[PDB]
Amino acid sequence: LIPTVIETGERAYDIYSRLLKDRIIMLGSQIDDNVANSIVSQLLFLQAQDSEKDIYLYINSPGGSVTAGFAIYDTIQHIKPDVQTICIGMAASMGSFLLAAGAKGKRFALPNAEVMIHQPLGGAQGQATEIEIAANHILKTREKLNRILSERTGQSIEKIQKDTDRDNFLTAEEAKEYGLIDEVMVPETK
Amino acid sequence: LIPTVIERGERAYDIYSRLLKDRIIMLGSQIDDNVANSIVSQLLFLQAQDSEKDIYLYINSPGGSVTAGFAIYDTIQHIKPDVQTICIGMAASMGSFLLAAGAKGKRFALPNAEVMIHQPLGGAQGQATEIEIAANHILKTREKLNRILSERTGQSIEKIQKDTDRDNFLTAEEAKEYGLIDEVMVPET
Amino acid sequence: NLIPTVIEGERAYDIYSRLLKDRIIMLGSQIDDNVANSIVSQLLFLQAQDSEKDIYLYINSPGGSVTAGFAIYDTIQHIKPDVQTICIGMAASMGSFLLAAGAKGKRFALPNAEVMIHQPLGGAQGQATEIEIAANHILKTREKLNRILSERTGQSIEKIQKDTDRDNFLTAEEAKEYGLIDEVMVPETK
Amino acid sequence: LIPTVIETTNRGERAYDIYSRLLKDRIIMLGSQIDDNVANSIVSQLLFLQAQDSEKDIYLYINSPGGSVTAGFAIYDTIQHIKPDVQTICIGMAASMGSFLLAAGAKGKRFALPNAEVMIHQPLGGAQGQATEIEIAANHILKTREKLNRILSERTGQSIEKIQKDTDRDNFLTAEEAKEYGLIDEVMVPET
Amino acid sequence: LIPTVIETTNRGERAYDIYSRLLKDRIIMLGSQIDDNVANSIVSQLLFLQAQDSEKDIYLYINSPGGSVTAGFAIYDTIQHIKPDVQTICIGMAASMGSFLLAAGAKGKRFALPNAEVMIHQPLGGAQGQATEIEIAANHILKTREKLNRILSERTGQSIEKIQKDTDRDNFLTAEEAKEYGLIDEVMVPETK
Amino acid sequence: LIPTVIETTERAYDIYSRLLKDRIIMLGSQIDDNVANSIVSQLLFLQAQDSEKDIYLYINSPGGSVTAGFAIYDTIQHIKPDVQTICIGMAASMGSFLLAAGAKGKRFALPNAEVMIHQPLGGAQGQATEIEIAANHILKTREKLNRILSERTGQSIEKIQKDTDRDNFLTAEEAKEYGLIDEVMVPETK
Amino acid sequence: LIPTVIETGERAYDIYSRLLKDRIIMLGSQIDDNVANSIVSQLLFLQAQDSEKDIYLYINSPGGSVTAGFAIYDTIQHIKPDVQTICIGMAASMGSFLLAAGAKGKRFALPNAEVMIHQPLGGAQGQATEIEIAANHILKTREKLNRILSERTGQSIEKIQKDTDRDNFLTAEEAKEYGLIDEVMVPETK
Amino acid sequence: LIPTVIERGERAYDIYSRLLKDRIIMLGSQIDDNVANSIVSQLLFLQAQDSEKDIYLYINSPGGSVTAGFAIYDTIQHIKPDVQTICIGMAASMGSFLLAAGAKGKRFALPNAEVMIHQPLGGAQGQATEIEIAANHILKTREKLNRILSERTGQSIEKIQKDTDRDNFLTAEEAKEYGLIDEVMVPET
Amino acid sequence: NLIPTVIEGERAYDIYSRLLKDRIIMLGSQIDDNVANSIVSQLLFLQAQDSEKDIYLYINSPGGSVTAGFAIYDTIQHIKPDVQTICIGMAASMGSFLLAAGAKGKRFALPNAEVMIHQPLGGAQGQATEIEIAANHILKTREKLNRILSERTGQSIEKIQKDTDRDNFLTAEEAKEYGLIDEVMVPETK
Ligand SMILES: CCOC[C@H]1CC2=C(CN1Cc1cccc(F)c1)C(=O)N(Cc1ccc(Cl)cc1)C1=NCCN12
Ligand SMILES: CCOC[C@H]1CC2=C(CN1Cc1cccc(F)c1)C(=O)N(Cc1ccc(Cl)cc1)C1=NCCN12
Ligand SMILES: CCOC[C@H]1CC2=C(CN1Cc1cccc(F)c1)C(=O)N(Cc1ccc(Cl)cc1)C1=NCCN12
Ligand SMILES: CCOC[C@H]1CC2=C(CN1Cc1cccc(F)c1)C(=O)N(Cc1ccc(Cl)cc1)C1=NCCN12
Ligand SMILES: CCOC[C@H]1CC2=C(CN1Cc1cccc(F)c1)C(=O)N(Cc1ccc(Cl)cc1)C1=NCCN12
Ligand SMILES: CCOC[C@H]1CC2=C(CN1Cc1cccc(F)c1)C(=O)N(Cc1ccc(Cl)cc1)C1=NCCN12
Ligand SMILES: CCOC[C@H]1CC2=C(CN1Cc1cccc(F)c1)C(=O)N(Cc1ccc(Cl)cc1)C1=NCCN12
Ligand SMILES: CCOC[C@H]1CC2=C(CN1Cc1cccc(F)c1)C(=O)N(Cc1ccc(Cl)cc1)C1=NCCN12
Repeated sequence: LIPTVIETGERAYDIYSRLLKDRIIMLGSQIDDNVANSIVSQLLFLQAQDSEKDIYLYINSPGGSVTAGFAIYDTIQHIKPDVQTICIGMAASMGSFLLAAGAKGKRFALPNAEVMIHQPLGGAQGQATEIEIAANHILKTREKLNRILSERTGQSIEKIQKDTDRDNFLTAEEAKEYGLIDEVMVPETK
Repeated sequence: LIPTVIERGERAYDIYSRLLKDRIIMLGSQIDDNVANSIVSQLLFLQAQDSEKDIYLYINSPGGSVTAGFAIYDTIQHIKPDVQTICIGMAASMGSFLLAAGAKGKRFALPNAEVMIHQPLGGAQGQATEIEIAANHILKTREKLNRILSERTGQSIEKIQKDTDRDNFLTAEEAKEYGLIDEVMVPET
Repeated sequence: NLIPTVIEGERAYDIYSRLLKDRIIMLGSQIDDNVANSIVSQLLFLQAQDSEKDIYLYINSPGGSVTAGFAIYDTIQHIKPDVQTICIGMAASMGSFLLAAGAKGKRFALPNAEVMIHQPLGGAQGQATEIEIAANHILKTREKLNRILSERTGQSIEKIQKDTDRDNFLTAEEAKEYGLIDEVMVPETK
Repeated sequence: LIPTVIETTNRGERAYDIYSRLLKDRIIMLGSQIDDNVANSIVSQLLFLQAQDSEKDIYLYINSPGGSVTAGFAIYDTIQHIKPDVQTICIGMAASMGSFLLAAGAKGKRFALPNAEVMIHQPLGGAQGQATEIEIAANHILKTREKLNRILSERTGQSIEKIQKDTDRDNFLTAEEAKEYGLIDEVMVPET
Repeated sequence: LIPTVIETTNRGERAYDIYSRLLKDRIIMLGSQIDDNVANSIVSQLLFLQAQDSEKDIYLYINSPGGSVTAGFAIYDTIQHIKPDVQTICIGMAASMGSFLLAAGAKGKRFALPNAEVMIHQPLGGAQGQATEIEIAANHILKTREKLNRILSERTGQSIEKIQKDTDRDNFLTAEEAKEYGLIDEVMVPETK
Repeated sequence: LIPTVIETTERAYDIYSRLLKDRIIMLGSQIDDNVANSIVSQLLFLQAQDSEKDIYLYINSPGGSVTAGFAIYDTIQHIKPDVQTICIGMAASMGSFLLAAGAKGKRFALPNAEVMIHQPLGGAQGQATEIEIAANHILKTREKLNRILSERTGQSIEKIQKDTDRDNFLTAEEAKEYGLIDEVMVPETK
Repeated sequence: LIPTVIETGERAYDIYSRLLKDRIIMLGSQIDDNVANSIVSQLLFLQAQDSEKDIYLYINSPGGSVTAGFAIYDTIQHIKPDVQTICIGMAASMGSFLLAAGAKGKRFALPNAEVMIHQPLGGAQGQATEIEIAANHILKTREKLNRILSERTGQSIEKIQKDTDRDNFLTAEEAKEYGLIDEVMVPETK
Repeated sequence: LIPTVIERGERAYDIYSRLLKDRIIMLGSQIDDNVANSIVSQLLFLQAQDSEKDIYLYINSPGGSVTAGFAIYDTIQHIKPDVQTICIGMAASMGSFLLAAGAKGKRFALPNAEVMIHQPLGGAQGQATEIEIAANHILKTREKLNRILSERTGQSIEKIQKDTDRDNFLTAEEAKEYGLIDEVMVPET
Repeated sequence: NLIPTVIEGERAYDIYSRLLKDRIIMLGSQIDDNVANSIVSQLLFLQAQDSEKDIYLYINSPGGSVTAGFAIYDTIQHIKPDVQTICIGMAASMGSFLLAAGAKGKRFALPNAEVMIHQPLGGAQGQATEIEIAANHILKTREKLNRILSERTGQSIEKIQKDTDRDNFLTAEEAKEYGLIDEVMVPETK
């Protein structure tokens, strides 16, 4: 149950609204349209409060809708502030795509976090012409995902295509070697 | 239930076994593997009884599996006897494909029978590459069906593709003009 | 149901197979492809036994599939023997259509039988153009039915269209006055 | 469930199920809810028995809660059409269209066992849709009741007015009461 | 849960739910399937914003698969009725009445993010019952498509014949393709990010 | 889902409570008893605040219960203020009945709005006399609705009966021509 | 419905028992244990009637259980008679594996028949040790299937592994080029 | 329902927000992503309030998702304050993994609390190669968990593997001897 | 349920929160982890308010999870304040165990309350060794419960084992005679 937080009671908020106060956005669920619209609004709200201060996007999500993921992706690239990303626990599907889309040099993963990449999933039923339409669409969607992943990791599109043909699980250090993140966040002091 | 008929001498058969004794095969249900396997067996059995007498295929079917329909189609083309076809009631999907596959000049429809043609149906769920494999296969299947329909009707492949893009209902008279059947069977005496 | 068995020589038959020996065919259920295919076969079998003796079609049926009914209809008109019809209990939908398809002068109903006429039922779900295709098809079907009903009853096509717009229940006497049957079969005893 | 009876005959061992054995003695069992399948089978048996002998009586055993009105009329009209007298007897219970067919037997040959029950009521139905569709259904079911009440009046001797009151609600009658009403001619007293 | 935003100002701390904060900047979120409830809320928001200021632009964010055609026309007719220009932007996806409403924004102020997708198609429906009932439903859904195609032709500049052919089946367009087609006026590009 | 509006000069309202402050009532759902009871209460509250200022009824509804619709209709006719009506999106069944019940000259429709008229729907299960009771009640209700519709539109009762036998869809312009509305509201400026 | 066949009635059998009389076995369903046990018994019965006469195995099946398929495979290889195979309509999964296991030179397909090859499918749920057990088992099963397929087609195991990684659909002529069958059965005369 | 507590001055909190005011975090349910995200946020919020005061993590949980458990585990190791842990009632699966992850010398269990350890669970359905990918991943995950448990308890990897092969129930006293906790909290005054 | 609200100064609280102000905790439902965690928190909160004043635990509960009950049990024995217990209505399973866990001399029941004791319930489905593990665990659990019950009632462990073999219903007076409570709380009025 979402706990209520008391600052210094004096002032009270739910935990996630208190995070937003520090310019932290929680992407901690499956990505559907509602989740994306919320995150888009939060990003635009933070830019309006300060168009130069970094924003922090916490990712612990199995992914979800590709179009919903691109709503968030395009909003990240449109705003002025750097958006840092960190994988907490797990990032798969569009979750890991967004992790890789954080400001260059500010993409992180905790030491035991897991990153998964794969090709998109879909579906089609009906006449042959309708199956062809869905196939052409999902294949075009895969090409768009692979091109951007190639641009943000430094790997070739051919390697991205090969490495996502099947479910591919990466450790935090492996995600750094791959170019999906920049640093494995080490503990501060203790 | 399936009635029993007596008769020549006093013999009792179920009505459909009696039909087979006159070299008539009833394709009167949705086409699945079990239906196709039975019809293939009946066709081969009739050819073994007499390799020169015509065979008669009665079609009142909404169609079904494409591969099951081709099992029947290939057996018709393989055996020596002519296989006559007649649409009674309705012939759709592979049912109308098999109606058009009868012996040239021996494909019929009763006056108020209906013929429907359309493109094949299918599905696909999974990774983008699995969707592509499923789409490529169903498109090849549609192309295979359309080529034969072009040969059997005399229409161009372009017209077959356009006319099967959506559900197309044809009257018996329209089916003859289209080339799916040769004659509308008219009431005798 | 528990269909009783009758014994006669040396022949035991279920009650319905015994009927066929007298050239009587029972149309006593909803009309589907299975029922139509069996009745078409029975009609052809009876003609092969004797191409001149009348056949008798008993009808106690709510109707059913239009194409299944036409399989029977066309087989009736194709074969040489006269096919008499009689409504027992109720004839609705394609059941009353087939009742009216008997050899003229040999269509009957029992005094308390009911006949119902009405327009065909159908459905359509999908794109606008798919709905239009299904509508044009079921309208063409209704015209085909009304055309034939007009020929076999003597009513104008416009009258048939009007009387079948809604469910229309007819007594045996009214079915005769309407032209659906030729005579109400009355008891020749008390 | 249904036992088989075997009898040494002229042409050798012959086997019947108990219900087919009853039919060989011109006994027809109406012992279930009346649907189209039950009515069509009973219509076929009545015509078969008349073809075997057009003057010998037929015996219709009734233990049924009733059912479809049109199915019941298929049996009713077949009874009135054939030449042989059709006797009726209620065993256990005859309700709805069951008691209608019980009263439809040959005059003087309508019976009920001493503890059998007879029930009469008005027809049941349903209707869902536009107002004009409900009107069509209401007119039809009301016509059906008038038809049923008229024949019941002819079969029992009671006026149409009394039939309307006595069938407005479920009305249970004893065997003696049924005889009294005219639905049956005599209550069958124990054979010796 | 819809998060709450705190605005530290020259007087202190103010709290709104995130969407009420969007409305304060004259931004309306069309981010779900379009049913009657969604349309009635958006119609109310458009009328409220015009009452607050009849000349400031309004911004309609669209990430929606579409839905009811009559619900979408409630929104369309309110956009055209009010005085302020209504800008539209496709975020993520605009399909069915979603892409129709995207094309209905003020001319020159219809946008899409670079990776957003636009889909156009013909309306969907159903019908079950008597033949004359099927005919009525078919006539109605076909008239609705003529209406949609007529307005879509006016908003895009394409002919009604081309729109009919291009919506016969599901048609997916990229942002640039939506601009070339005339459904949007500009692909909103990132300034250096 | 329902947004809250912040209005300068310290009040926060849900959007529908804000509409009521402008004497606007939203009939935007299927009409059941709860919907009617709330709308009746709103109408009485607005009259108590001001007995001469117009009230505005927004209609985007598929209709619903006839008695619930008449609860709204009778309250409209009872109160002193004029009740203007406008069809936005769609008005069918009791929805279109209430649209035509607005103050004469103040019944509107947006240009692309749809109006649907039809006869009432119902059901009946049981004894023959019970179905007769249900049928008599539905026909009475139809007459009532038709008679009022005739008075509100100027069309004869015979034409209303014919035009509502089946589902009848009308454009905004067709609704004006029929007399169900007075004006097609055209664009401010535009 | 399985029809009854009358020879010269005189003698009557169901259609499939009449086929068996000609040493024809129908593999026309999904392969489960019951189907395999039946076919094993039929093969042994035919060998007992004549240990030198060819046997004919008709295949129109989507496949099924791998162990059930190997029951049939091993019985084919154990008996003395040649077992001819023919793809009728479709053969996939173990169906196509059995098609390829027919006597060399007597493996056929009708011209429009389809052959599909793929890797085996399975499942596992539970502790990590149990998932490992199922994985090792299904991988071993794939190696056994690929080795035999390599022996009966002439292709290398590496090529079989590559070509079955995904669903692979072959035409009759393609199946012959691949080595899964020997001849495409052409029509005899007409 | 969650009770409301009053109190110092007159202040009202729900009982769990009152716990957080004393730097106590309740891990009292099955561990899914939503639970982990909330606990990660509470840990970071407490560190922002005071980076030197201990934090107290109450555990009464059957466990749940392994990745969600590691989200909590990594946040505990990342922040500066010591995070104390105590098992109340029961700690199983990732719940017992997190109990063992507390600050050295500050991992507790009430006397009648239960600790269970076992290997991770999962599933897999599809082609042989998909089953292999799923098995390889869950085996790597089990190896990752076992390595940390070895470091946190002092037991060898061999013993951890044997002791988690099947469901293993431990008493509080047994959990201390095993090295999963440091002390059994005994009743005071 | 509709929990009423009481008002008092200036404080409005639901009836259960008002109870806590008097150091009364309500254990009035089946015992699950959620209920246990809340009661543990309440106990610690009350001790933090005053480590010397008695706490009062009302019990009207069918029991539930054994581990959840022990969370409460151990918290009761850990804190300094005495915890009084009283059975209201019924205390069964872990509910009667916790009733017996109150401070000696301060365990009560209302005159017509019922107490039930019995052995724990559990399950086990799978391999022989898995069933043995679950059996040994639930037997160890029963010994732990019987050991403590023996200490707090004064009965031998063997007597407890015998009396809990089956469901055992006790009156308030019998619960006192058994040692589960210390006194039957009688009315100090009429
Ligand atoms: C309808 C066309 O217009 C689009 C434009 C309008 C607009 C934007 C950004 N849009 C582009 C866009 C949209 C979605 C994602 C994205 F990456 C860019 C914006 O960022 N703000 C400032 C703000 C936002 C949220 C709050 Cl809560 C407070 C302040 C703004 N204020 C008035 C209009 N407007
Ligand atoms: C590898 C198997 O290829 C076998 C070939 C063998 C064969 C055929 C035809 N098969 C080819 C085939 C198969 C399917 C469809 C098709 F178009 C051609 C055949 O027709 N008969 C005669 C017969 C059949 C059924 C009965 Cl009931 C009685 C007699 C026959 N008797 C022994 C072997 N054999
Ligand atoms: C596919 C070509 O079909 C032509 C023709 C073949 C045929 C017919 C009738 N077909 C036309 C037809 C079909 C359906 C309905 C209809 F109104 C007319 C027929 O009636 N008989 C006699 C018979 C039939 C059933 C039995 Cl049980 C016993 C004897 C017959 N014997 C060999 C071929 N043949
Ligand atoms: C289609 C219109 O005409 C039907 C008519 C013809 C006929 C009758 C009586 N039908 C009238 C009828 C039908 C239904 C109910 C009813 F009350 C009367 C009949 O009774 N038999 C003798 C018989 C019947 C069943 C067997 Cl099992 C054996 C012998 C007969 N044999 C050939 C034609 N025919
Ligand atoms: C019933 C017939 O008339 C309706 C008319 C009346 C009206 C309108 C506009 N309606 C037309 C309309 C309706 C729906 C959509 C559309 F495109 C135009 C309006 O915009 N306002 C101002 C306002 C609105 C919302 C808020 Cl929250 C605050 C202020 C207003 N105030 C009193 C009446 N009225
Ligand atoms: C239990 C161990 O023994 C096995 C052996 C016994 C046996 C066989 C073959 N088994 C080997 C086997 C079994 C399954 C498949 C397979 F490839 C080989 C056999 O083929 N026949 C002849 C026969 C068979 C079926 C009929 Cl219907 C009539 C005659 C036989 N007769 C007695 C024992 N026996
Ligand atoms: C790419 C994002 O990496 C962000 C980094 C930023 C950050 C952290 C820690 N993140 C790393 C991280 C994330 C998840 C777990 C974990 F172990 C460490 C932080 O702890 N605080 C203080 C704070 C937090 C919650 C509240 Cl309620 C109030 C204050 C903070 N304030 C602004 C940015 N920021
Ligand atoms: C993980 C280490 O746990 C040790 C200790 C921490 C602690 C306790 C009790 N723990 C032990 C414990 C836990 C569960 C049950 C139990 F019987 C004893 C405590 O009682 N209080 C005071 C308090 C609590 C709740 C509120 Cl609402 C207000 C005040 C406290 N304040 C800071 C740390 N701490």
